Amino acid sequence: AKHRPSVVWLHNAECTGCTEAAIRTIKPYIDALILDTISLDYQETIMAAAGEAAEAALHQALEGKDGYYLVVEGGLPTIDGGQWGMVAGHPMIETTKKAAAKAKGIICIGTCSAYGGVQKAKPNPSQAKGVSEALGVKTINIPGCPPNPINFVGAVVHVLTKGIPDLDENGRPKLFYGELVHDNCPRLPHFEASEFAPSFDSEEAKKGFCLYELGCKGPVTYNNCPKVLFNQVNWPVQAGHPCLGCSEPDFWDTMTPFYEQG
Amino acid sequence: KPTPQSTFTGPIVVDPITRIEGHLRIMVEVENGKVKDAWSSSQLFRGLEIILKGRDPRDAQHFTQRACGVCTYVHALASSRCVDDAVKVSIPANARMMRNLVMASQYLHDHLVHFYHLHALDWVDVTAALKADPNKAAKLAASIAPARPGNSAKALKAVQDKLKAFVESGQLGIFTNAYFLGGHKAYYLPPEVDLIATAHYLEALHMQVKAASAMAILGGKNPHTQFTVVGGCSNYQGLTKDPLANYLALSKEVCQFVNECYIPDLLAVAGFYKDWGGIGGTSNYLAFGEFATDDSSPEKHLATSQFPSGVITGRDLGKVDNVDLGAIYEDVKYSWYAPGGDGKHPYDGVTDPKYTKLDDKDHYSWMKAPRYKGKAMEVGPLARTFIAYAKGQPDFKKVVDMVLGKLSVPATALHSTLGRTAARGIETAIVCANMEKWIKEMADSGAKDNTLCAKWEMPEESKGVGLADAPRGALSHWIRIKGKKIDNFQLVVPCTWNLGPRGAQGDKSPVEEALIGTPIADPKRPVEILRTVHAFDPCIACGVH
Ligand code: SF4
Ligand code: SF4
Ligand code: FCO
Ligand code: F3S
Ligand SMILES: [Ca+2]
Ligand code: NI
Repeated sequence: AKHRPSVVWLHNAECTGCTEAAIRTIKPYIDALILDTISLDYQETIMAAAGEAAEAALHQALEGKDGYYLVVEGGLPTIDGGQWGMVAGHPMIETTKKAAAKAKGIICIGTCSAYGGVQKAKPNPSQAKGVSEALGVKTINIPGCPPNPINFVGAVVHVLTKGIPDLDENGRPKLFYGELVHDNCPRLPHFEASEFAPSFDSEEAKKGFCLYELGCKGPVTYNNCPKVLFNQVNWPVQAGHPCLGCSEPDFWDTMTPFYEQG
Repeated sequence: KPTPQSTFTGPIVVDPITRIEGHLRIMVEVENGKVKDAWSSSQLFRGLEIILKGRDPRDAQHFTQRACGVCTYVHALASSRCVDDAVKVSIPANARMMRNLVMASQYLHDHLVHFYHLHALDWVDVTAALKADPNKAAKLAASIAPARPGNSAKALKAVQDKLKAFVESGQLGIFTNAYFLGGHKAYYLPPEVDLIATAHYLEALHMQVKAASAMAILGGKNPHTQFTVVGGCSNYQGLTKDPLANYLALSKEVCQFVNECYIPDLLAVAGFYKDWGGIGGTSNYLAFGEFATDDSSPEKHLATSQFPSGVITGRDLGKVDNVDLGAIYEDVKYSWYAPGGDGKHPYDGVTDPKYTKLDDKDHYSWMKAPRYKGKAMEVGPLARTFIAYAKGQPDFKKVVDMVLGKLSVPATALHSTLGRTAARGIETAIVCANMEKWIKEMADSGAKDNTLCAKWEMPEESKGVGLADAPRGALSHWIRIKGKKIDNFQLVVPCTWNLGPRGAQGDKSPVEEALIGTPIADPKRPVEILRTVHAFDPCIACGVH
């Protein structure tokens, strides 16, 4: 039986929403991916081993003859020598450094690992950093809070079979992040006609008017949400709610207040 | 039996506890093969409460939702209820129904994934599934579960063939170094049950995609829903005929799996591990209730929740007390926070981080220690189950009695790790039984009048509390508004109640207490620690925030 490329997946300062997003994949489903396509060799959310047996599984994967790719979920807390975020008695930054060193490639799943994310938001008590900044290496960023599995699995499969996809100036694959949310929004004609809902209870809101006046950040947000949807059924603006700008770096501080354009 | 147990005396540390959300280190002292002392040590701090200070109250739900992506939605709901209370707005009926249905959808997704993908590998030896005869397993499946094509000899052989090819490749992936490799005294299942459970584990990976698609019809997306606003919800399309028809159809498929696979597997596992009805119990239970018919105020939520609220102390089912939101406080004595922070009600909550060192017995967790008039409280499915059963809630009375009869155990056997695991299934079955009624209620209502958000005004100064009973238990968000901005915002989260450290009296939390008396068959492979810890469904990002 043919070798499957080794993937090591680390969890740092994260909410696990990115792991949850990844398993919402349907092309392929997650079982097919890990039985047939990759060898998922360390993943704290689902792996059978715990404790020293889990740490040994990690060790064995990092020492693997065939090498491995690294997926990082979460930012890195760096205050007090990295001690506010630890696994197996080791600072997260230290373990991520060790794993990244020999990685064939590094994919940052989510805005946290890509850019620092929610824990980096002002006043950043944990001195949290995105991976590229903590490690000083270029990363393949799949941001969003969480990203679409389409984008993450799409990037993983691209990296294994075709090489590094074309990246924008913020490390995001142009395949998925090349276009503004707003440019593909079904409410675009309302926006063009200056037909804005003034409140969520208004007749304008009931009629599906543009949400710009209620703070929609779609005009400054790069992502494919209106085009591919989430869970094959929906997306925030379709559900009547403004875009938060959640694929943009530092959105928690650049895109707030969420319900205003101020 | 008897329950296997070594002569081991000495310390055991398990870090990382895998198959949970977040970063937990468990330390125990073992004597003659039983745990005699325990410490629950949460290993990551993010500080969402610090981050929120000074921000727009309308923004809180979007930051707090990212406390956790496993229990996605629940924090957005608790924050929205919280700010709704602070601005004194009563949401429209349709927003109550839509917010509650999204919670229901979250219960089904969360509990299915926990049982199969997080908990089952503690009880199921996947590699022993390879030893099973598929025809024998198919016969057995007929004797423990509803008839279904997925349990046929052909279907179970296909699973076994997939698993065989995978194990024979030498790349064991997520099963690398599993506690069950080579066999394990604490693993009791015949190979046929292992094969049946593994088949369902794989089916559940597909079924949870459907459960999340259901939730997203109303939620906008999953993970991290985007349909709640101050005053109600934004999702007018969620009240219309076709989206609700698809919501129902998907929810019926998920519930078919709950009834055909989850409850039968749970009961089969429970039957084999009946000794676990004597391990891992605690004494005090708290719920804020969920699925209320009146969510106009927190008082009305507590009173009208169809999964009722209550407080049970020292296992006395004869005396369910009302919840006193004024009596909740949090301690930091054994936590990595500055001194002087003990006994704070959440309206006056303080979050001042101060790390010491790994395994400091004086300060050993990033979780605070919530206490209720001086007592630790267990929250979650087991809490809700005992409270509802004590109160004669008819769905709970029936489903609990079914389980007690199938296992031939008294209700006292539920005060245990087996009971904690069983309660999670019990309530999933009951949520399923209510979905069609709840969906019809909202469909008919939304057909007549689609009001979904009420008008409201931001006060200069106010406070509010939002309550929810999330999949893991009693969740509360507390805000002080000043100058129309967040002055204080404190989260007290179900895993904070269950998995926090000792309180100011030195009293163990529920998980620390539950670990006392755990037998360890093999100290090198301490699965029994995992069984009890996982039965609480830990979420350390929720616990610490
Ligand atoms: S990017 Fe968002 S969803 Fe992913 S880990 Fe960070 S907070 Fe959670
Ligand atoms: S709702 Fe948002 S994404 Fe859509 S047209 Fe208006 S501003 Fe653009
Ligand atoms: N359920 C859940 Fe997560 C925890 N604890 C929350 O709230
Ligand atoms: S909030 Fe995020 S998920 Fe898409 S619709 Fe806006 S980029
Ligand atoms: Ca808190
Ligand atoms: Ni959680």
